Order: sequence, then C-alpha cells, then structure tokens
Amino acid sequence: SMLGERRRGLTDPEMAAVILKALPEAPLDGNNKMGYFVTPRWKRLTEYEALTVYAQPNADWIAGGLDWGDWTQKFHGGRPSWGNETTELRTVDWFKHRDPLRRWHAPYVKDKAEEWRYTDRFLQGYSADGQIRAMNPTWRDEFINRYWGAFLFNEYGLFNAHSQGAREALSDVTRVSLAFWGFDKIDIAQMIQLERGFLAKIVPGFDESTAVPKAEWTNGEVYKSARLAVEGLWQEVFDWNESAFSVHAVYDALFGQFVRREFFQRLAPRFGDNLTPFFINQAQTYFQIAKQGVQDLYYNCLGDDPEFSDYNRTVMRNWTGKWLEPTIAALRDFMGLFAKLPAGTTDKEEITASLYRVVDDWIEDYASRIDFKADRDQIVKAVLAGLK
Amino acid sequence: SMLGERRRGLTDPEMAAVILKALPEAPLDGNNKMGYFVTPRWKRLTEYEALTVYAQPNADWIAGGLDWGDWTQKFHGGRPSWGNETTELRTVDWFKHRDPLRRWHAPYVKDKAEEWRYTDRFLQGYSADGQIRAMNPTWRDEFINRYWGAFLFNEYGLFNAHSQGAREALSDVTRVSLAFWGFDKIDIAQMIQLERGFLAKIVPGFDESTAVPKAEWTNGEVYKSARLAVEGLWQEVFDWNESAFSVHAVYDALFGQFVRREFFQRLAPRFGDNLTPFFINQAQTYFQIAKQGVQDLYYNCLGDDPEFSDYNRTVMRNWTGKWLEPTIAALRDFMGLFAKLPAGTTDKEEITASLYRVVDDWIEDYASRIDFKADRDQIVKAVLAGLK
Amino acid sequence: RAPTSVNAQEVHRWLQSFNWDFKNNRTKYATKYKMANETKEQFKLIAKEYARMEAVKDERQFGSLQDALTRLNAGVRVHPKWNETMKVVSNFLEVGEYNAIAATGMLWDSAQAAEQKNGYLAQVLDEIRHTHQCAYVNYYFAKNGQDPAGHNDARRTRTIGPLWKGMKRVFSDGFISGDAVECSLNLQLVGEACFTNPLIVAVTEWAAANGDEITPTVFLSIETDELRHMANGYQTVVSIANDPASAKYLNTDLNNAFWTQQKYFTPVLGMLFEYGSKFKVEPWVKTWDRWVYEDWGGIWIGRLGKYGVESPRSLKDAKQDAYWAHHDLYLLAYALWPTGFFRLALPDQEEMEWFEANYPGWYDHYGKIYEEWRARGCEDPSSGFIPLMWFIENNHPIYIDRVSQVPFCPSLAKGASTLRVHEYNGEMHTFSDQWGERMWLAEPERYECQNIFEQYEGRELSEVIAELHGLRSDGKTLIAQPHVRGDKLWTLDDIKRLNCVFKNPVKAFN
Amino acid sequence: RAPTSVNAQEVHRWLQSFNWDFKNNRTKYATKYKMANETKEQFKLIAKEYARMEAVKDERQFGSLQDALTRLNAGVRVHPKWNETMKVVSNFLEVGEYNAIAATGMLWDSAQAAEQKNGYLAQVLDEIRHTHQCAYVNYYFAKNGQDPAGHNDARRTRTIGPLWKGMKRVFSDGFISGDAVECSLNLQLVGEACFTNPLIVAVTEWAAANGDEITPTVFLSIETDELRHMANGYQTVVSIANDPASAKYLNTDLNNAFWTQQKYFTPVLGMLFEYGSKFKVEPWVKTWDRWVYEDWGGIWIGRLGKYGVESPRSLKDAKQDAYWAHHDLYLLAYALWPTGFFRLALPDQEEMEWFEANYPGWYDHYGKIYEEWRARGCEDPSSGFIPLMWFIENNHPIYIDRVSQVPFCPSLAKGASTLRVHEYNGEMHTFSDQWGERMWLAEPERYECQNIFEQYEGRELSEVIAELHGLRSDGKTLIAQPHVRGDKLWTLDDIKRLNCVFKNPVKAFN
Amino acid sequence: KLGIHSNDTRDAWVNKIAQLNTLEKAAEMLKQFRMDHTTPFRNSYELDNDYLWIEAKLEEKVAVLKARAFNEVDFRHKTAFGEDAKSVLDGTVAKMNAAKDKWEAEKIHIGFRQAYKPPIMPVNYFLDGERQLGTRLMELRNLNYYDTPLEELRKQRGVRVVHLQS
Ligand SMILES: [Fe+3]
Ligand SMILES: [Fe+3]
Ligand SMILES: [Fe+3]
Ligand SMILES: [Fe+3]
Repeated sequence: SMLGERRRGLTDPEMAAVILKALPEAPLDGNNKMGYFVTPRWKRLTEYEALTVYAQPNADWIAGGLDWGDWTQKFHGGRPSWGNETTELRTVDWFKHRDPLRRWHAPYVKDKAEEWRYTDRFLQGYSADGQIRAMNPTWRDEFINRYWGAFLFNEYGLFNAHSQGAREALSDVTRVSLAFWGFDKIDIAQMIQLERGFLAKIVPGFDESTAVPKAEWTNGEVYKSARLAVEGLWQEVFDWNESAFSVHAVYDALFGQFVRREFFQRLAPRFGDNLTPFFINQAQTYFQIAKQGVQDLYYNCLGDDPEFSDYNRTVMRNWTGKWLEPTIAALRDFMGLFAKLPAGTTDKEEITASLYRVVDDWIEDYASRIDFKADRDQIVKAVLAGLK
Repeated sequence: SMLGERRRGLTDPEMAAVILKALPEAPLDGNNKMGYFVTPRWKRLTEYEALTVYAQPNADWIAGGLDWGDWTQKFHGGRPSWGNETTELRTVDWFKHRDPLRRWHAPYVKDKAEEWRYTDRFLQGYSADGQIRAMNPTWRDEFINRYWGAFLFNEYGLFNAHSQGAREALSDVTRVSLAFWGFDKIDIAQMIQLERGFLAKIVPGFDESTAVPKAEWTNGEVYKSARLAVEGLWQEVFDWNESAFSVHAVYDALFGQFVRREFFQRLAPRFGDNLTPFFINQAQTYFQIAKQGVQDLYYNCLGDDPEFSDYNRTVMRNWTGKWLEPTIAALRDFMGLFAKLPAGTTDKEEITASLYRVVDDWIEDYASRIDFKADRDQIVKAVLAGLK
Repeated sequence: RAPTSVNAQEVHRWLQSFNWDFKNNRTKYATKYKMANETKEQFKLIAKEYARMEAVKDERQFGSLQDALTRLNAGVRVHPKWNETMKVVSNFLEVGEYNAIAATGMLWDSAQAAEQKNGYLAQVLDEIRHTHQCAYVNYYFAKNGQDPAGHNDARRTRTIGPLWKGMKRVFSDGFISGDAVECSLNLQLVGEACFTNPLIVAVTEWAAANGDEITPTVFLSIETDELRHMANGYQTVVSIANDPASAKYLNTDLNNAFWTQQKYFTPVLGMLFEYGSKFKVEPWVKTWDRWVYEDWGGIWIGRLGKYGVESPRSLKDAKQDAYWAHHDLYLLAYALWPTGFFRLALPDQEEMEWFEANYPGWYDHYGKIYEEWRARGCEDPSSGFIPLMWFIENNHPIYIDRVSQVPFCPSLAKGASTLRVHEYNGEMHTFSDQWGERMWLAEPERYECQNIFEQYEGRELSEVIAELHGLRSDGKTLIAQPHVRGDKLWTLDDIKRLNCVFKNPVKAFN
Repeated sequence: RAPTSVNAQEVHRWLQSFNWDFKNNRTKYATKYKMANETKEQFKLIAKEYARMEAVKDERQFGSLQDALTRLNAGVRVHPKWNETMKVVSNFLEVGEYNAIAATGMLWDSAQAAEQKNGYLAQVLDEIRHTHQCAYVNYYFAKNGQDPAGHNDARRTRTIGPLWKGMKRVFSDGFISGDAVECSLNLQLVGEACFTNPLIVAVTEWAAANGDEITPTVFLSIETDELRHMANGYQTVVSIANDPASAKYLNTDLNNAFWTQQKYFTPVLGMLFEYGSKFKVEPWVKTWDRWVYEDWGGIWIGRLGKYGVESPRSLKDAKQDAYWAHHDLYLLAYALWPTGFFRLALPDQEEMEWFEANYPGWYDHYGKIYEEWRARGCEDPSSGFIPLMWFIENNHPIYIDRVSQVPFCPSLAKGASTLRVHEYNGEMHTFSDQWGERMWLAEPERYECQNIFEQYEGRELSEVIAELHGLRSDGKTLIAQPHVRGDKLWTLDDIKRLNCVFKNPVKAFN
Repeated sequence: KLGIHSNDTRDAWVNKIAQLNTLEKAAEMLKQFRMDHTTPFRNSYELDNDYLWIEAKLEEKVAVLKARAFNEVDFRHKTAFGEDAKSVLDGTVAKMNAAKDKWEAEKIHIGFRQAYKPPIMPVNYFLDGERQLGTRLMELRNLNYYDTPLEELRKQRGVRVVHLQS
C-alpha cells in the first residue's frame, strides 16, 4: 500500500526509539579499522587488503595461518581440505602475496565492464564507419578466421589450467589473483570468437562456426606443439604453483607473447586490419596486469622468501627447464606459419629480431629473477629451425 | 557525537511521527510519470526525453514553446534572450529533435569516463609491453608529432565553432546534443596532445611542446586551406544552425573523415603504429555518434519539417554549396602531404579509392538527404589536383 | 618498459597554446569589456578526466536513490508541505541550471584565452548535469511521492502563476541577456557566490528536517561542482580588471546584478523555507544577514577589492527592504493560490508561535489575517471564498514590478510600500523600488515583459487554469490547493462558480 | 554499413565447442561419478557481460552505503544485539562464500562439458564477490558502528570459540573435501537451495526489523546471484543422472549432505535469529518447517525425482531433533560467553513471554535457568560467576560432536539427549546422533578434528583468551560480554580471578 | 610454556629438526613421524595438539635437503627415498584395484599417505594417486552405505563401546 506493511527499525518511530534507548553513549571500542592486525604491504592498509587477507581459514600448520587444529571434514583417505602437500613450493607465510593492482572483485568487474561497453561502441563505430573495406581479404579469411581463430583454443586451454589452482591455492590473496588470471584468459578466447562473429555479420560469406579454427588447432601443424604443451600444462600438472608459474612465467611469456604481439599485432596492421589489434590490445593489457601479480608471488614472495629463497629458486629453475623445451617446440612449429603469408610480408631477419625481443623480455622479466641461465641465441636458433 | 546533533525527519521518532500523521492515505494523483505530456519519439517515453524536453522556458512565439509572453529582461537594444532571429532555419517545433543515442548528462560522462580509464590502462600496457619498439621513427617524430599534432588545432577550432550555438540553441534537446558534439571535439584535440605527451615519456628525445605542430598549422602549406575553413566556420558564421550543419554535414564529414580515416588510420598501421589508431578509434566512434544526431536534427526534423521541408532544404543546399568549396580546397592542400611520405607508402590508385570512399559516404549520409546534387567524379577530380 | 601513462594536468599544461591568432578571432557578443587572452583557469582539467570525476559522483547518487532510498520509501515519508515545496525548488532551480548552460556558453565565446574558455566550458557541462539532476528530483518525487501533480508537469504548469515570471528574470534572462560580463555577475559573482552556493546547502538542511533525504542526496552532489563556477566568476573579474573600461563600468553592472538577484531571492527563498515546511531550521532573517552581509557582501566581495570591486551601493537599501519581504509575499502567494502548481498550507499553532518568537509583530498582522481567512473557509471548497476577494474588498491592489516581475502590495505590506507609476507611449508601468525604476527608465526596451494581469485581463479564473492544464489526472481537480490535506480538494468547478475575472490594477489610475 | 555488434549469447552459442579431446583430458579429483560430456548450462554468459551485470549491482550497493546510508548514520542506529549478531552472521557467511570459491573451482575441474565448466566458473567469480561483500558488511560496521570489536578482527577472534568449528564443517570443509559431487550436494543442492537462499532473505528481514539497513543493501544484492548457483546444483544432478554409479551413490551422498548442513543450521540459525535480536520476525519453528520440509524437501527435491533423487532418509530425525535444538544451544553459547567475539544478552521479560508463547515449556526449562544465572550475577563482573560453573556444579558435562563439532549437553537438553562414547586406537570419541556416528565409523580418517576441550585442556581461561587476542584495543576489556549494555564490561582480570581451567569431559570415562 | 600456537613441545621438535642435516635421515624421520602421529592408525595420540604443525616443519627440512641433493630429473620423478615415483604410484593403484573390500581399501589409501605424502613423493604423482585411490575407496565405501546396523558396524570398525544413551 502507501507506507507498506513492514515496519523498519530505522524509520519506525516506536521501534527506532526502543533502539535509540538501548544505544551506548559512544562506541565500545575506538579501533574502527577492520583488519587492523594485517601487516600492510604499503604505507597504510588498503581496502583490498582488509577485505581479503585472512578470509581463508587456515590453521597455523599451513604457513601463515591464524587458526588452530585439523580441518573438520577431510577427503576419503585423509587428504586435508587445503594442505602443504599440494605444492612443492614452501614459504614463511602464504598470505604475503599482494596483487600490485590491488584488485578485489568490485574493481575487477568494474574495469572489465568498462572494456565490454567500450568494445560494443567500438564495433558499432567500426561497422558504421565501414572500415572493413580496407582489410586484405586473404588476411581476413585465412589468417584471422583460421589461425587467429585457432589461437582461441590455446588461451582456452591456459584458462582451464587454472581450475585446480582455484581449488588448491593456499591463501585468499593468491586464490583471488589466480582466479583473475584465469578469468582474463577465457575472456580473451571469447573475444577471439567475438571478432569472428562480428566479421560474420559485416562480411558476406564469413562463417563464424568454430569448426575450421578448431580443426586447425586439433589437427594442423602450425599449432601442434603449442597444443601439446597446453594439454600438458593443463592436465599433466597437479601442482597449482607449477601450473600458474609455468603458464605465465614460461609458456605464455614466450609462445603467447610471440604469437599475439610479434605475429598478429605486428602483421595485421600491414593488411589493413585495425580490428584484430583492438582485441589484442586487451589481451596484452591483461598479460601485463597478470605479470605484476605473477612476479610478486613467485619472485617477491617465494623466490625471495627469507627462509626458502634458495629452495624455491631451485624448484622454479627446475620448472623453467621442464617447460622451456615444450615451449620452444611450440614456437618452432608456429614458425611454419610464416611460409603461408603472401611473399614479401616479412623476412627471416624481422622474424629473428622479433624472436629475440620476446626472448630478451622473458629473460629480463622472469628468468633472471630466479637465476635461470638462459642462452638467448641458443633458444632462438632452436626455434628458427622451424622456418620452412 | 555518535548520534550527532541534527535530527532527521525520516529517522527521528518524534518528527517522523508528525510527518506520518500528516500523510494522505494514498497518492493525490495516480499519474506518477514526469513528462507524461511529452510526445514520445519511440514506443514509450524514455528517461532521456522526460529529463530534457521542455527544460528550456521558451514561449509559444518560438515554435514549440509552451510558455507565454516576452522575456523578462532582454539585451540593450531589445534583442530577446532566445529568438527566431538567430538562425535562417524554421520549424513547426524546435523540441522535435531527439538524439538517437538518447544521451543526457549521466550516460554521456559514464561512457567517456570508461574511455578515459580504458585509455589509461591501454597506455600502461603499451609501455610495459614495449610495443613502441616496432614503430617507424620517421613516422613518429615527423608524421605524428608534426602533422597529426597540427590536426589538433583543426579539431580545437571545430570545438570552438560550437560556442555561439551553446548560447543560441532554441531548445533543450538541440542544446544538449550541440554541447556534446563540441565537447567530443575538444576531447579529440586533447587526445592528440595526450599521445604526444605519452610519446614524450617513452621516447627519450621526443618533445611534447605544441610549438612544432602549431607552427605547421599556423604557417604550413599542408593545412593552410584547412585552417582557413576552420577560422571561417568558427568566427564568420553567426548562425548556430549553419555553424553546426556546415561543420558536421560538410567540412568535417569530408576533410575531417579523410584526414583521420583515409590518411592516419589507413597509413599509421603500415608504419608499426597501433598507438595513434587507438585514439583515432575514439575520434571515429565519436564522429559516428555525433552523426546520428546531426542527421536527426537537420534531416529527420528540419529537412523533413511538415511545413518547412522545402524551405529548409533550400537553405541547407545553399549552405552545402557555400562551404563545399572551402572544404574541397582544404583537401587539395592536404594532398601535398602524400609527397612527404617515403616512396612506396601509397599510390594514386589507393588515394583515389579512399577519396571516393569519403565522397560516396558523404553523398550517402548527407548530400542526398537535402537533395544537393553532387558529382563524385568532379569533386574527387578537383581534390586530386593537389599532388606533384 | 615501465608502465606509463599521462594525466589531465600533463595535457592541460599545453592547453593555453591551443588557440591561435587571426583577423576575426573575437567574441560574437556585445560587451564593454576586454577579457585578457593570457587569463588562466584554476582547475587543470580535460574532457576525459572531467567525465570521470562526475561519473563517480553520479554512481553514489543514483545508487542511493535507486536502492537504499527507494527501499526506505524515502519518496513518501516526507512532510506534505515539503513535498509541495520541492515542486517549486527543484523545477525553479532547474531553469537556473538550464539557462546557466547558455550563459557559460556565451562566456566561453567571450573568453579569448584557451584556459578561460576551458573553465567556462567545464561549467557548460556542469550546468547540463544540474539541469538533469533537478529534473530527476521532480521525476523521482513524481514516480514515488505522495502527490505527483506539479512534480510531473511543472515545465508547463509553472507558466500559470506569477512567481515563475520573477524566477525567469533572475535565473533565465538575467543569466543570458545583456553584456556577457553583466550576465556573469548575475550568474556567478552574485547568483552562485551569494545565493545558490549557500542556498543549495540550506535546502538539504530544510529537506532533511522534513523527512526528505532525496533532495540532500542530489543537491549535495550538485554542490560539489560549485567550486569550479565560483572560480569562473572570480576569474571573470580578473580577466577584465586591467581594461580601463572596467573602472568605468564594473561596479555599476555588479550593483545592478546584485539588486536583481536579491530582489527575487530575499522574498521568495525565505518564503519557501519558512512557509513551505513544518519543521524549521533557522529564521530567514538570520540566514539572510549571514549570507548577504557577512559571507558575500563582506568576505567574498572583499577579496575582489584589489580589482576595483566595491560593495553594491544598493546594499543598505536591500537590507532595509528585506526584513518583512518574505512574509509580505506569502500573503499574495496564498491569496492567488489557484494560479500555482503546488499546494499551500496556512501556519499551524506551533508555527505561528515560531513566527511571533522570531519576528515580533508577526501575529498581529499576518497571523490575524490567516486566522480570519481560515475561519471564513478559505480551505473549504463550499465556502466560495478565495483570499484574492479579501484584497479586493479591502482595496489592496496587487501589482507586478515591470522589471523584476515580483508581486507587491503597497497598501498592505509591512515592508517596503513605495510605488511609482508611469505612462510612456500608450503603456502604463508599475515599479516597486528606485533601482528597478532607473533600470527601466534607462533601458525601456530591455523590460517589456507582460504581467499576468495584462495577459489574463477580462478572463475568468477557471478558464485560464483549464487552458494551461492546471488540472490533475481526473481532469477536474486543481493541481493547486489552499491546504495540504488529502480530502476536500478544490475542483475547476469550485473556482468557476466564484466568477473571478482578472483586471489590470494599473488602469485604476486612468 | 549499419551500426552492428555482437552480444554474449552470440558468442556463447559456440562455447561448448571450445573444449577438445585428448587422452589426459579428465578431472584431477577423485569421484564416483561421470559428468556428461554434453551437459549444457542455463545462463549464456561470457566474461565481459558477466562483469557488466555485476558491476551494475555494485554501483547501486556501494552508492547506497557510501552516500545515503552513511548520511543517515545507518551504521549506528541498530539494536545493540543485532550489531553483535552481524559480527557472527556476516563473518561466518564470509567463510562459506570463500570456500564456495574453491568448491566451484573443483566442480569446474570436474565438469568435462565446456558449458558446465563455464556455469561453475560464473559461481567461482560470484563467490569471490560474496566473500568481499560479507567482508564489507563487517568492515562497514567496524568503521561506523557502536562496537567495532569482533567486526574488526573476526578472522582471528572467531578461532577462540566452539561455534566456529561447526561453521567450518558445513561452510568450509563440507564444501571442498570429498567427492566433488558430495561437495556439490553440500554446497548447491542442500546448502544454497535449502538454507542459504532462504536464509539470506530472512536475514534482511530480521535486519530491517532491528534497524539495520546496511545488511539488506548488501545481502539483497548477494541474493540476485544465487539463481545461477541453483542451476549449477541442478545441472550437477542432470550431468550424472544417466550414469550407473548414480543409482548406487547419489541418494547416500545427498542424505549425508543434508544431515551435515541441517545438523549445524537447525540450532545455530534459529539461535542467532531469536536470541540475537530485539524485534522478532517469525518463530524459527515454523520458518524451519516451511524451509526444509515444504519448500526444499517437497517442491524442490521432488522436481529432481525424475533423476533418481529421493527425499533424505534422515529427514524425519532432523525434524524430531529440531524443535528445541536452538534453545538447547543458546544455553551453551551463553555459558561459554567468554570464548566468543561478540556480546550476548539474557532474554528480557518481554522476550521470555514471546518464547513461552511460541514454545510452550520454554520458561519451565530455559526461562528459570536464565533467571537463576542472572541471580548468580552472570552479568556482573564482580560476581565471580560464569554460567559454565553452574554446569559443573550440577554435573552437566558439555561434549563436542566429533563429526559436526556442534556442542551438546545431553543431560540438560530438551531435544536430543543421545550420547555415544567410543574408544578407538587410544582415542576417545563422542557422538550426538546416529548419522554422524555412522560417518565416523565408516570414515574415521575424515573426522579427526580436535575439539576446544582437547586443545585447551589444563589451560586457564584468561590465558586462552589473551593468547588468541580476544581483547579490545585497550588490551584489557574482553571483546565478548555477558550483556549488551555500555557499562560494566568484563576485563581479562575479571575472568582470571575466576580461575576457570578447561578439562576434557570424555576423560571421566574408563 | 603451554600455549596453542607456541609451546615447549613445538620448540623441542624445532630443535630436533634443526639437527637433521642429511636427506636420508630427515626423510626417514618424517615417515616415522607420520606412522607415529598421523591418521586414526597413529601409534599414539600424545602429540595430537601439535603434530600437524610439527609435521609441516619436518616437511620443510626434507624439502630443502631434497632440492639440494637431487638433480633436476630426480627431483621431479624420484621419491625422497630414491624410489621411482611412477612405479610406486602405479604399484599402489594396482593394489587398490585388487582390493577385495572397503576395509582393505582404506588401509591402502591411508598407508600410501603416511609413507609418500609430499617432500617424500613429488606432488604431481602424489595428487594423481589421491585422484585414483580416493575414487576406489569411495566406490567401495558408499555401496549400500546404510545396510550394516550400527551395532554391527561398531564391531567391524573394532571400537570399544564405552557408553550409550539413546
Ligand atoms: Fe549549477
Ligand atoms: Fe553553477
Ligand atoms: Fe555466495
Ligand atoms: Fe552461492
């Protein structure tokens, strides 16, 4: 009706007076800061830290936990809900990690939402502006639809590699970062399909069906080793840290960066394609956002751990060697794609220089952080063997 | 204090009790829809119309006005606050116009805010990803810093052309669109400087000062006719409608669209420059946005006015011809810029195709609307006469 | 490869150089001053950052409104009198916000320095936001309130009454018609600095006191933008301070601007606060003295001293005419209640005690009159009595100042009672003060606004109302009412049966 | 060349084809079931659109919280008892939200169909949102409320008391430890569908009734996401229905999941509602029967009959053991008040009438006991009395169910009075029901949780409290209190003087 | 010193652990600790309140020593005892699949954990084991879960019934 039936304590005269009368003269404690006991990473405690740190009910027997005692219910056989046994890495405190971008859920969906709506505006402006007219047909129907399209499966696989980590992460801050690294990968795979669906609307005859790209991924040669690496990272790794580390600090940092930035971002422009770079901009931004988090966890927190620095670097060096070979194989097979381009698109020197950029960035941003002795020319020479 | 000293009628028992006691048993009118008397352009009245239509207090002597009588205070001499005498165009109702995007202030700043935040994120990813490494130094230090930067004065000039219209517009719906059209123009100009400032930060010897690009605009040959047309559309036109129509449905639709889309947007990619296209994507999205509004006002409302259809078309055809010449001239001069490009960048076959795109697009979106009979060949021919 | 970007300030550093020289690069509007083209603005903003800072405010605001406030039924649990008051406050302010757009657009054109243009431009956009915000307030009270009529159509129903004319003079025409600098003085130097900035805040205070949390949510958000406009007005003076024309014209345009603004707000604003509410915040006399004399006339104007700015010479005159101004006007507003788009209420016992306490002598004059009118049945449709009849009976003519449009009644007023009548080329003119009289005598063609008696002359009351849609949804009940209760609402017929016909009071001198 | 784009459904149409075949493409977790490879999902979302729909909700929520609600001092104007109740309600729910993240990550790994993985993924992200939302409620009340202690450090001070252990069983370990399907039943088919979805709404009602508009704002927003999780639970059943293993194990895992959830909720939720509030909304007895029996155990569960799902075989025992459950528990929670992170209050006169009225026999049992305790001075810090002492004096030992962790006192309870004590390989175990006993007997290694008496044995009370930071910022006054008044708060010294020492009640058995 | 998070027992074990400076000795002590203090089959419940924490400290030492002693291939594929991890995993899964009943199955799974829980067996193999062993154990246990009366189940589990109220 008018005022409704339900009476509310905040506005109902009778109820509010009863409430007001029971109130103390002033707060029963002046410490009005939730999470006041959390060691701040920065000058002052951030909202990101207060709302996140210690949400995970770990007992002290899992490094950094504040609770005590065993879990209340475990797996058949005895496996603990969460335990040290789920990863080879050790630390003095699993809650030390901090996403440098301080992303909790609200900030995270806010930014992705801005990107979504702006993406919509971009496409409507792109289509209304008829910019598709200047795109090379072959590049569009062959390289974007088949090869860029096949790459969605690569990103989809890397997304899935995160499933076990979402379940096993030993702290809130690591779980949140991990969940967001994985979510951004599925987003990219979906944006790759989004572009194909958009082209199917503005280009007569373009088929948005994933059949072609999927056949390329599952049975082609260009992505054969890439797919083999992805299947391994995702399903053969049962260690949540080996998974996240190898995915972001080895495979995606080398293969991913090469394909996205040194192939498609670098060549699409040459074929009158401003469309693909729009989506790759998002993928590279996400890649750089993830890197900060990946570096803080594996290098700042674990690789530099006051008690397990040496141990952790040994393990990560191990993982890097383990996954570098399959990653090189991935790049090597991808080299086969250059032979498909129209003559004069690019040459061996540009390709080589671009490989070195990716390798040098990787050595600086990752390898060097754990003292992994990477030989850049040896890596590039191994890859170049794939050029036909 | 914890409760404070100010008592609020919604929560204070005593005060709320008095208020509740004075309330009627039910609303004193069931018509709870503000702006219910406004004629909906679409199925149902939108928030856009409700909150905007009839905010301007025009009396009936200004087509569409709902008020009565003269203004309370006029200019020295007797000129009315707002009057029919400020534009040649006539109409049965100045409140007919509707922004197809239905933009009132909130949606407008929401979208631009998302773009600002994206933008910041994109620049951060760009720099961290080291994408500047693949950009042509000459194209950067010469075509982006000098020629693209000089174009900012063009957009800045089109921005200012809107000042008188922000003062003279004869309705709220038209005034809101106009303001946004001009605000987007200053934004573009500011984005051009932003890019140069960004380049200045990542390219050690790059100077962000507007000195170079300014002198190019004020004393160059490339934009001489461009600047002449701008200075005229801005300070020689005293009719708000001629200014708006001539800027968006003539000049910027031809010269502007060519420079932005057919030159920098089309050629920048070929020089490993995905940075500039990022900002041009905005300018074009903005252009297409303002286009739907420009079309609805001058064609849907005026050009097709139930009583002044023929009359308005005559005036706009007249305006089209009046400014088509200074616009065609601005283009010719710009053609001189191709000669400064490194050999092999583009050929007359391509430029001819791009010019026909701009012209055919113009004829399709503007020219044919008021039945101005334009010859694509003659225009393209007259413009093309500016090479070597 | 460090993550890098560029902020607003870094781009704004080069904004001043955006403008270039050329023959016809000058204002298109008539003005006696010269704004220096080296003038700078206080806030270093660019379009994108501006959008972001405003978008964030919008979030809070609309979030509160659509969610918590709606769940608390905030649109309903407001005093009836205040619900009515907001129909006038929000919509009348809306026009001030709207014309301010055109005004700052004119100022944008007037400025020559790119930075000064940019400052005015930011206001252009802000005033658009405020227009939509005020509209949203009426929109929300229409959608969720106890009485949508008026809130839902003020944009057309406001044209029926005389109060609206005066509002257009200070908030519409005063903002855009005349020397750009005069307009700036009316809008920013006086309007915003002296009245609106303080007013917006006060409104949220009176609203909270009366159960309205909707207006505070929106108006406090509007308030956060005002600092930019204050600066614009302040920079307007700095821009013309070195031009010789300034020492010759500024203080005159300011005084005129000051008198113009105060002439309306002094009576009207105090009336809306004290008579459009149940719960009181502070006596208007105290508020007025603080706002006008101390804060503005003292502190604010003082800071412009080094620029040749002096207190309006009409200041003393304004203070003498102020004391009873709002009380005198409510008598007229209520007497003519059928011409409004709102519902009015006579002071209750507690209120009369409050008025007498704060305004000694109030009861013996206004109080007795109100009780006389009520006992006679002014609230009852079957009485056949509308206070206007009492004015006719006791020969108390009501005039409209040709300049300010403010209604005044010389024979009854406890405040100013001066009256000047003139004839010029077949037309009569009535003035209520010496400042406005001068304005008309010197600028006849700037002031030809027809008053309600002139337009409605010979017309029967109910016909004017029906014609201008002064009806509620049922097509019979008046939007306006002489009480705020839910029963015994007056209908078009109740008015028609009175046979009231408008007459031009000035013709009595014929 | 018309303005065109692409939406979520358009991309989702092809999402199912994203997964591909390879030898090792299989779940990494142990399970008796096989989720169908072609299982589809109800909502067709992609990451971008998911973020947008949640982003919109956040704006509204935080807007209300930061703006209007703050201006209304909504964080303060709540009944003392409810401010305490939210310390527990919000932080305990927080852990459920948190563990649900890991739970759905485990289900995402389990599903083989891309669409089913995608559905679980959406929940993974929603549960992170909910974790942060619940955190925000405590965060808001700590920053703006009448008593921040507990609200500000629950993540560590919750570890002191016994109620927390049971919460981790149903909302933490029950969600992620076991067959992924068993976990899905605990979380989605039972947890959310039976208890959480109705619970979240109920809390907003109790909250509004007690002056709290903070919780309704957040929780009502949380509720909008639950529809998707319901569908995930439902789809879990569909995905495994055509598998032979289903007929063999589904109903057993479902029955176990039902008893697990119910065992804790039945007594705790009802206790927080009736004893943690001033104004009552509805008697827990009827709320429970409508929720568990009608809505869930009938409508909802019957819809899954076509997939082999049957009504939990322990449903009857749950109902019989439900009537007095929460009343039996509050006696224990109040007696052990020094071990909490929230302030408790004895039922007031008006409340005892309500209890007696709604639960005939309440006064003769609980009523008198509370009267005796207050007579003994349980609210007074100088009494030297803690209800626990009364349990000792009257030989009423308090045990902790080895499986559910729920505290029970069989000798003094009006509800279940069962007690099974077993000795196995050098360790003593105590069970309160035949369902939990079977769980332990069949799965000894899944239930080794040490109880508070076991961990605190031989420790003086004040020492445990001090060590686990159960103090206010003054470092002397206890966070927990036996009354909710603002004066005469117990300090650590008051407790130490009691010289209370923990002992393991099971050690009495030979 | 008798605290929850810090006490003499914990300190004493930290010292014992500090003296394990050889992989074989440390690994053997970890496994012995697990036989003595973990699972419902532990040889004793004397360290019930601190074993979880002490076990983690012992794991830390074994991990650190193993990483220093083993080459990269052995760190990935060999147990701390020098056994080939895949062989152990497969052999244990084979035994589990041959398990005649749920009683034999629980012994296999629980024992596997006590002997090979990571720093001993590489986590990759170990969790693959959990995946496989846990499945069979549950398949056997959850079949006709309620058929056996509590009276008889107590006998099967072999508890000593100390007290019953109903
Ligand atoms: Fe404003
Ligand atoms: Fe303003
Ligand atoms: Fe949830
Ligand atoms: Fe949920």
